[PDB]
Amino acid sequence: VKEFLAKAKEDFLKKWETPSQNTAQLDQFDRIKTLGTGSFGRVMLVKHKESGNHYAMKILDKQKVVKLKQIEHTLNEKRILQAVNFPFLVKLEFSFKDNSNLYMVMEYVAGGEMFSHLRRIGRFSEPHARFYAAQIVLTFEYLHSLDLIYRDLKPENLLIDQQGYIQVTDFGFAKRVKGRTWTLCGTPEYLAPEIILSKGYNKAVDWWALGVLIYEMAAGYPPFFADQPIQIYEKIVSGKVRFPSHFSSDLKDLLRNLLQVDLTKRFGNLKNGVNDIKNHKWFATTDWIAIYQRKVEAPFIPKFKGPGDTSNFDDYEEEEIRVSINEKCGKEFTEF
Amino acid sequence: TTYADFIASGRTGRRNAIHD
Ligand SMILES: Nc1ncnc2c1ncn2[C@@H]1O[C@H](COP(=O)(O)OP(=O)(O)NP(=O)(O)O)[C@@H](O)[C@H]1O
Ligand SMILES: [Mg+2]
Ligand SMILES: [Mg+2]
Repeated sequence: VKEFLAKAKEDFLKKWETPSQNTAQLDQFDRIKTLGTGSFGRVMLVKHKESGNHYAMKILDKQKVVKLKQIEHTLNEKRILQAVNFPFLVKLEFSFKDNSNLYMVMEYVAGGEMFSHLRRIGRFSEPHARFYAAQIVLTFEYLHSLDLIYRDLKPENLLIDQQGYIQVTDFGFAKRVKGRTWTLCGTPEYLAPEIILSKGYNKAVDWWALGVLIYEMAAGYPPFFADQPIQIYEKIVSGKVRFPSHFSSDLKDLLRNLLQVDLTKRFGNLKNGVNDIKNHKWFATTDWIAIYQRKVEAPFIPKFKGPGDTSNFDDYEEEEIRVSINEKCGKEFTEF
Repeated sequence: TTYADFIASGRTGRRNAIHD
């Protein structure tokens, strides 16, 4: 591992220094159907004319970006996404912009969000949750070693591929930072105490979010929930967590070390780093190299009828993509 | 049950990120 990562960092650095730009144009694609929306953008299933391939295109209205003050965040998203390369990270194929929008064309992950399957089924058995969790652990190990922080881990940002493996999407809050950062961003249910308390935080927040993820997958509901975000923040800060009767002793022990309000005791943030997590009993049966190589037989494989099939995604109200005749926010997005 | 309280809550659907 120590060896591998060191070589992937070199690749990342070259692309981080000299990012790719304007690698395609809107007219090379046929817009088909909306796969999902969020706070910032809309993601559409598109077909590439010349090749016939299907992709997932994230569309960002430049004006909406400024209004919401996501300028720096959006620039981070594109810059980081085009520089990374990992089995469990969605791949950015092309990126370009026009008078009104910013575009990011990614590989189409047809399996749907883990969210939809999780909600429909109710919850995942421990071995099933472990399978997904192992992939996130490796993903964060790769990301952190590049000085990157994810900041928006949640089932809504995790896609299942044809082989039943995870593909992490949405790098909207990803940031390269050595040291601490202060932005209050993320999703309510997954915020670490230190973020809410506005004290400056580091990569340790991703490890806390993993805790919440594992908990939600195994239980079927998040550890801290309520009707309004403010009520949730109160629960997160208290640190009081209750485990379902069915959780195994190993799982409970792992979660107590991830959902640790104290940074000096939180797994992943100690001397052994990620090793404390990898060597934990709950992962005793996990073959880390096998997962990385995608040699493990996935516990769940989504039904998929031909390319272009969106049956694993909900339906959304379609909206015309408008392109003004005048250039908007030209200077702000120069490097995009 | 905790599950019943969750299912009756207002945050069982897709959750968007925090934007100010
Ligand atoms: N590569 C992809 N393949 C298939 N679907 C995708 C892909 N990327 C994103 N999606 C879908 O589109 C949705 C929104 O993409 P996303 O990048 O998360 O926009 P967003 O505004 O940043 N969401 P959020 O910030 O969490 O409120 C996801 O939750 C998925 O359902
Ligand atoms: Mg998202
Ligand atoms: Mg986002």
